[PDB]
Amino acid sequence: DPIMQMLSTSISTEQRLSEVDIQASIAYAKALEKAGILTKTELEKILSGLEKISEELSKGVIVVTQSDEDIQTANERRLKELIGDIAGKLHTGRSRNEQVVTDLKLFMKNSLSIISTHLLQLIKTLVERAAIEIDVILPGYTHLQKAQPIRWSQFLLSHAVALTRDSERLGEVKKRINVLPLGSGALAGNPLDIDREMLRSELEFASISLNSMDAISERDFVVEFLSVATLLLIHLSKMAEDLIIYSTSEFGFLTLSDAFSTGSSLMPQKKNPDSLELIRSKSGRVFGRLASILMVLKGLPSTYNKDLQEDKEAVIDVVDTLTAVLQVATGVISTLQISKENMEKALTPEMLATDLALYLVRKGMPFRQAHTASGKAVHLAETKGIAINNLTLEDLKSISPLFSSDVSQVFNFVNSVEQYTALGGTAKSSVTTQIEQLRELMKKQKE
Amino acid sequence: DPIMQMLSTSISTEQRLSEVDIQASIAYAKALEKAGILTKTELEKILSGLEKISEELSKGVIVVTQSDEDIQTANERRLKELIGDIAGKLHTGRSRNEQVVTDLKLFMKNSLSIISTHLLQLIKTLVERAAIEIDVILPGYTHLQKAQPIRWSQFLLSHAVALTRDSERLGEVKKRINVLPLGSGALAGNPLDIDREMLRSELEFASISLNSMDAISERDFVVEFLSVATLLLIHLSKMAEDLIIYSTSEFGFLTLSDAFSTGSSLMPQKKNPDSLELIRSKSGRVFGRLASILMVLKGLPSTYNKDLQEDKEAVIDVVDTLTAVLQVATGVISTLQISKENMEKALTPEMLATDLALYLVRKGMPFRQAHTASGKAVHLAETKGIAINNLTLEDLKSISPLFSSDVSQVFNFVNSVEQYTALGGTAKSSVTTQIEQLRELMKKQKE
Amino acid sequence: DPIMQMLSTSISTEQRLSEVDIQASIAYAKALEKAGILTKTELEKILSGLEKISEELSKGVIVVTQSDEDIQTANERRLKELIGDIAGKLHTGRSRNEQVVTDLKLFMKNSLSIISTHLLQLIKTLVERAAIEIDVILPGYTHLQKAQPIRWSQFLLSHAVALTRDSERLGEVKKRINVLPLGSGALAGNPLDIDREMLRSELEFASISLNSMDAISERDFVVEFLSVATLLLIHLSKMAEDLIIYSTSEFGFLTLSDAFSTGSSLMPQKKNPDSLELIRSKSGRVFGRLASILMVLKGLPSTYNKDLQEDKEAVIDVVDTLTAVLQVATGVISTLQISKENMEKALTPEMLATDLALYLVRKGMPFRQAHTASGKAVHLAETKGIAINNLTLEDLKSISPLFSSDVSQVFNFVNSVEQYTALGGTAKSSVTTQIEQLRELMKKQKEQ
Amino acid sequence: DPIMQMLSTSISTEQRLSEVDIQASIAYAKALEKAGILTKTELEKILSGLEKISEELSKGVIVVTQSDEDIQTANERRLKELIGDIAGKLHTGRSRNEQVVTDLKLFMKNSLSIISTHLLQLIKTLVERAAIEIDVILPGYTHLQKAQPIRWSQFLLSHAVALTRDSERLGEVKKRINVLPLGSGALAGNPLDIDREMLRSELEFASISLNSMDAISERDFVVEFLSVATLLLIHLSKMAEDLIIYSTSEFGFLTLSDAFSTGSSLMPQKKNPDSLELIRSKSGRVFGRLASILMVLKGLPSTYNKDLQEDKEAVIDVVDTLTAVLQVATGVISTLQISKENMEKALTPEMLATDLALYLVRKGMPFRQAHTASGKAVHLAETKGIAINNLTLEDLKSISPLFSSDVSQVFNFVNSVEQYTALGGTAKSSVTTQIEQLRELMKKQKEQ
Repeated sequence: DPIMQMLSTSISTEQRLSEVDIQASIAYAKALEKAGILTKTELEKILSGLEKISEELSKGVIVVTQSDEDIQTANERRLKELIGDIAGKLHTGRSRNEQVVTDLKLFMKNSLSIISTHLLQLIKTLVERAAIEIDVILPGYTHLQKAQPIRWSQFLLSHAVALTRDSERLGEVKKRINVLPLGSGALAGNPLDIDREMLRSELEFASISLNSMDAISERDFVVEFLSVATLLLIHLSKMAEDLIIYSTSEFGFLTLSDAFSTGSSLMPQKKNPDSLELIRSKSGRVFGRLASILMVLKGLPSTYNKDLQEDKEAVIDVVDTLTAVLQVATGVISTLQISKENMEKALTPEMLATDLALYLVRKGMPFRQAHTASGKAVHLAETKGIAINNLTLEDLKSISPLFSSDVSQVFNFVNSVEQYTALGGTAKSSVTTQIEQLRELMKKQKE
Repeated sequence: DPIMQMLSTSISTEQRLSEVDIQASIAYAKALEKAGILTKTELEKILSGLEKISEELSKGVIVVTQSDEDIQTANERRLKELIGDIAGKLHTGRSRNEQVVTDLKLFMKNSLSIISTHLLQLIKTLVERAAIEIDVILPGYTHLQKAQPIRWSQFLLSHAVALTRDSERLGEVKKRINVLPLGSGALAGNPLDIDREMLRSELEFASISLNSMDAISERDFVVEFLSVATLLLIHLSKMAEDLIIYSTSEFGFLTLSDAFSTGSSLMPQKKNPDSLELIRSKSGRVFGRLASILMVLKGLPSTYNKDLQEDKEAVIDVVDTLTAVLQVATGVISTLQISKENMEKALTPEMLATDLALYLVRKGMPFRQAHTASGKAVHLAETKGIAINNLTLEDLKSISPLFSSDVSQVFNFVNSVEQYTALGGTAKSSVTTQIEQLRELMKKQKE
Repeated sequence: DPIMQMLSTSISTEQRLSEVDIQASIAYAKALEKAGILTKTELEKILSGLEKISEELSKGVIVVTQSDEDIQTANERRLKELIGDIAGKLHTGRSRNEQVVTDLKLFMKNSLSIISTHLLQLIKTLVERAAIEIDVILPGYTHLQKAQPIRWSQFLLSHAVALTRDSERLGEVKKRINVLPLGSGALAGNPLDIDREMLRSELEFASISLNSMDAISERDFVVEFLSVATLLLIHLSKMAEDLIIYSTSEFGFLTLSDAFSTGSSLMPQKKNPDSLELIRSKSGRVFGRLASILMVLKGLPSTYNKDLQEDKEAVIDVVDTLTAVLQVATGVISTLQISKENMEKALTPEMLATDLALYLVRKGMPFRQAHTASGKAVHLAETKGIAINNLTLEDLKSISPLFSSDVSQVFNFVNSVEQYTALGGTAKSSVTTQIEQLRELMKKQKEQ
Repeated sequence: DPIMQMLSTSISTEQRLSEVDIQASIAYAKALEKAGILTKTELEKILSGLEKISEELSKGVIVVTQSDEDIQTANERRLKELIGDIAGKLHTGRSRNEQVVTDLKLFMKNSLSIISTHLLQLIKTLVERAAIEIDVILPGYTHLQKAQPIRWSQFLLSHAVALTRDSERLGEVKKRINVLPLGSGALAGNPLDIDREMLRSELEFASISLNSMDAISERDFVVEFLSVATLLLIHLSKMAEDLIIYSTSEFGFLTLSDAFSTGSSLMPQKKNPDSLELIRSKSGRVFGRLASILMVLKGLPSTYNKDLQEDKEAVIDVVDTLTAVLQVATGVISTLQISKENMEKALTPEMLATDLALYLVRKGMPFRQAHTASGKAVHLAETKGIAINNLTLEDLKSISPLFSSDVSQVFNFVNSVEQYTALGGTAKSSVTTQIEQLRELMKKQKEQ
């Protein structure tokens, strides 16, 4: 019934695992010869047959068909077509339950290396641009209200730091994914005394699963991957929100390149930050995959259950999504143009009310009291229709006699950001230190 | 308006952070003296005042009130009540934006140590019981259908292995949580050249945040904790499903102790596995917290936003949930009674059809062909109204002449499980190895 | 910027909306000529080409390519290849923002109609089977422990009742999806005084959208469908759990047919309930889609934002999933075979302990004490090897002097079940009434 | 096993259901006497005590303690302390499985009624304000880029329209919650021929549950409420996003009142839109609750399972959250002040580029080419320092000979807006019509 089969994994999804499945079968065939189930004469026929399939796949031949239950079944059918009955010995002691997780892990191993590379390039793009644009200052925000002046590079580095934690989380997930489950059989293990150390070595896993029942029932590797990817997308969704708002004509801080923007087929004046919006939307898309698999696993009994097959489509979609989003984000950041003129112009006096308060603190006034006075000063300006940096010393002294002609030094945005030299701050020396820390972090991640 | 204030964090939630907030303020006051904002005379008054509050909290005095915005505000108000205006200097350069994440991290640091301890006791309980009940064999399942015989200890260890990965994930989350954000100010950093190394040391964090904007905008530590906790609960929900099914009169494999079960106020014969059901239900509860915070963070602009305050209730609920569930799970596993008689009795012949097939494989028949023959044998039994272990050699030979009197050795459940000696399998030697690996793993985790 | 396009929807997803897009464009064309933007002659040409594209689509021809942003641009580009510059007039006053919601809504109208047909068929299957096997009695469970005897038919009907509510919810969502958004333009509306009542009538919508900004910025209709589908699958995940457990050899109440079961390429004795498992798993799958659109929508500012383009794939996936799951469930319920023998055998005496306490309540003893007495009767039985069923009158007398020889009448399962005549109970008459109410309820839901 | 009880619901949550539990017990008592389980005299006593417990509850007295499993057991235990063993008769044929769904439903009936009142008040606030400021025009956005001019009132109404659908959905959910489950017993129903029509009538439900197994095993009514609430909060998260951005100094369109704003204890110049942010954040909070119950329900077998007890805290949290969020939003919309000046100033010429292309379409030029011409006009303007608004006729002539001096008429924002008269558009007459439709729609929703 084409219907019930419509509910199982699709053709394109199964095809994506075709090569790793063949790689897994080659390792298994070799261990079977060592275990005495295959003679060297038979092993050779099987390897040659499997290489035959590997060759066809590289030629774009699609092996799996709607007739085949899955790639495992498709490759076994194809082998039998190429070499006859000997192909059936390869099935000895092997379960789809271990092949499915082995193939998925091999695929993830390969996919994460590629994702990792693109993520580091994204981080690097942010870091290198922060180095170059280090002298630029614009408003920093809390509640989307102007808070205090900060360096544009501090802003870029904020996102690089968050992405760097994501890179670290990816690495940790990779270690647990890098554990080989082949040899777990259907749930009880392998009964031929197969050499799992041999399979681990040939398939390049770091170690082998400890318990056969767990190895076949769990999808922790999937959840964990989806979770890390979701938090990564959350970071990108916040950075996209930032750039989309900064791209408004109202803010005017920057403009994306033509490559990462599109116009409107109706409104001739439009230039839209499509790339950013797309990236933001993927957070929901990836989160849905995490929610999906968590629910699929919840309350299922041991050990293997057919429900588990929902992992394949979720993993592949997220891999592809991530791989694309990352390059697009890299493209967006490296090619956007900032307006230093508008960023500078956005720097307004009120943002220095905190500095104005600290000024009084330096002269002995408790911050609580100084906070009040500074607000009173902002109020006084707001009342006479002027900026606080315009109030005369006299208007200031009427708030507090502690104000002196030196107060003028407060109304300077460079002086403002430069007071934040303590590690992590927006001062130039702190931004420089960050750039160095991230370069070393990225070096370590790459190692 | 009591209404808009109803939407902010509650009293009991703010109170849970009262002591770490005081601990954070003490560290800050000291750095402020070093930074020249406080004289030794003032620092002493402030520390004494804060100790005063620490004393009151230990006496069960609730400091925060609906009048107070949050614990930070409540403690600052209380300090002012105890020592006067000098209390206001403590606010110098400090933002609620850094205090909120600092206090939450301190709380999580403390909560994870306690959760970790209980999780290891749960793992240990599973491992120690597996050692003792190592000779017990029962049916292993896939699709909730009898698959192959496995050791009850293999089953217990399956869950211990999964919990052990959770323990490892907890450790990784703990390292990123153990990074101190105090000194990030509102978003630009601290402007007094505060000694962050000094704060890190006194508050016991492993390091300090790299970027002030990120330190105040991110809640990765929260998401990550909620995510790891969710996967942990998923594991427990599957183990609960297992035990609930095994607790049915139909399976009859085991019975929970009176302590972890309840009766019915209407049906006098009932004995319900309440504990298990409760644990299973917490997976949804904890998942909801993860979904909650992910959505709260999605698309928010830099840096701090009031939305972020939803993290506190979610973290606390999950901590408390986890802390309780773990002890209950430990209680359930250590006190339940298995029926070795019913487990043994559940071992039926059909489960050895795979072994029956392998038997033919050993005699030269390809598994594919042997699989068919074994099924034919099961079919032959099913047709004459008997068990395959009852078929006479003659009925067997009619399926395949390769069957010999030695086939009798196939119908033995101990022989069945003992063939799975390859690492990870259900054989006794493999189960023993697992017990040792987990004891070393638990030793490492505890270190 | 190819990869940027890798973030777009797939060619297959857009192809899925090809026919409704042509249909929507055909209506706008006629409304355009009426608005005087198109001569009666320019219309005939445009309309002529649209029918052509339609013929290509029906022949499997795929017009959308990797170069086309979406299906809308594909059709415009294709129509231009067919009639030249004149095809460009179709664009007057039209925006993709209104076309995507128009197209997706048309698609959901056609898909929901098909889903309803199958849903109602599933309910009927449960109802009819319930009528036939109405005499079968088996254990009822709470906490998966034997509670009180119920009729297999009560069981089948509880699921039919839940699914009937799903069907009711599906129709309510149908009404809101059936509002035309065409004419909202990019956000401000249409500046040609286009006749929306005409568009509505031709595209067969029940009414038109009240506000243009809302119409192209909202995806409530998507969220609702996904919510209703999710809850529907939750019901199915529960029914699947039930049948999967009842399918175990341990329970032995029923066995699925070979058509909805599958074997194991390793273990020759296996006969697995794949159909049920696949159904249960789609609950997570559909929930995942609901979760993504909710997140996509959250915190987005007005009006249209590119983020919204994620609705299509989620809606299509859930449509095909639900359509297939419903038919599979129908086949499962229809062809499964129950074991009246095992179901009857499962009826154990302790399940009548409540009735036993009630027996004492009728004799005057307070429920609390009666409950306690029944409790002791079952404990006295077990510790004695036998079941409360075989306990001698003396043994019962030992627990309470109220126990007379007429207590024997409590140990009858039909009687137990026949005790529940109050509406909704498991007594035969009540089950029969349910069957009639659901027959009527399905009748009422079809007539709309 | 204390900690086991730490997994139970909280004392506060159970206390929240105290009054409805007493109310439900009062109905069952009368139905019991009628069923002959209680003498007319035993009833008067039982009923007498129940009213007493009710008086304690109204005096803030907390009856549920840490020792009590839930509120139901608390009330029974309390009633027993008041009248002795006789209170035990109330238990006949009753199960906690039916009491929890009965109690929670009663609670939701009372809570939903209050939520509706506030929701409709929020919509009216948006509607009335829309009527008053109907002449205000400002930028309309897509991708957060200036699109086409719209009326501030069109904007306010788009949100009112979305919220009106939420209100419609809330009432549909109300109907399904309004079905009485009392009388389903533990799962099999009631064995005393209890009068359900009597219970229904007294507890004020619209009808009774059709199947006892379904009634105590389902939580659809919970899932629905949470779904509707979630979508409702999504609308609010979007409106909040809008107003938060419009509140920036960069946009300067409006400013919230001091009552819905808050300062910074560090930065003395801050004035933050806390109310809006708090509202946006509750979208995640409520969604989280929907997600948990869906997961709680998923794959659970029939009928009752202890897992279901998680519904209470989720339902209560969402009720209080929604009730407060709605009033806060009403105050926000009501007291915010807009800057007609800044909104008018924001109107920039390029936003009329569509109208400019349309101007050429009226003169015969094909939309595609007209679009291109308009595009060049705006690029020609920018690269020239001025806006398409100031371009000389010659400059326009340079782009297309079709540009005459009457093109000047395109550069008027009222005209731009007044172009959208087709239903749902931003023209004044259309906005006025919307105001009337919503007034009627709110009227129709109250009358039920």
